[PDB]
Amino acid sequence: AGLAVELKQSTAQAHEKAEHSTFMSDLLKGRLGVAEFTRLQEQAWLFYTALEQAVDAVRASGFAESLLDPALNRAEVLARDLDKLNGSSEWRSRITASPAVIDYVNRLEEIRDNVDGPALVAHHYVRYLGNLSGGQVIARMMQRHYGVDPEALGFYHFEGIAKLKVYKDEYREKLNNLELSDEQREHLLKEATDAFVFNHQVFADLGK
Ligand code: HEM
Repeated sequence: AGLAVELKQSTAQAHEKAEHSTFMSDLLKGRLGVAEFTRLQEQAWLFYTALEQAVDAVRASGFAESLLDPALNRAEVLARDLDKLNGSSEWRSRITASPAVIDYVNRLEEIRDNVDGPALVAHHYVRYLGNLSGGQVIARMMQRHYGVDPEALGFYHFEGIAKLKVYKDEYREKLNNLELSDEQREHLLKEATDAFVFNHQVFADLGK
């Protein structure tokens, strides 16, 4: 039972922990506010920027090309959302990576500079399949609990992909068809675990 399934199984426990961080739990249940959502999206712009440099490098190397669809790119969409949420472009010169984000960005830059395809695919799975798959729930809760304008929720929209359910199915088939060795597969799986570890610390730092 192939890679897509093994990824899901392998990270299922971490995914469930992710739903329950104090920050995310509090956010989704209405206990926070648009300001806290904006702080999250600012950190996310930082790590999606880094992620997408690593994706560009890996795609250019010819690994997992069809998986690494540039239509998934989130950083510029995020910046447009952040221009709406903050009311201006002034965030870019005020924002600072949290310590958790420094660690995560450093890993992403390591993957980039090593052109580590298997490692990159792990982080691509955790970031993009998560959004493609469940981001709509988060966006609905930001609208319903805090009145965020959907124009500021572009991050969750995948402009340019129509049929998201089919896209998800195809994304999994690409994972299943990747040519990996036993060593590349274990590295990818470990990395997907580490990805959830990084995300957990980002949320913890947001919650402080
Ligand atoms: C820590 C931030 C999160 C990350 C990195 C993340 C990651 C992911 C990933 C990788 C998937 C794909 C699982 C798979 O099918 O292989 C996924 C799916 C999903 N996530 Fe999240 N998730 C996060 C938080 C959340 C939250 C807070 C919710 C709200 C309940 C949520 C709801 C869902 C839903 C409904 C799916 C679709 C079913 C699935 O693909 O398994 N996620 N998420």
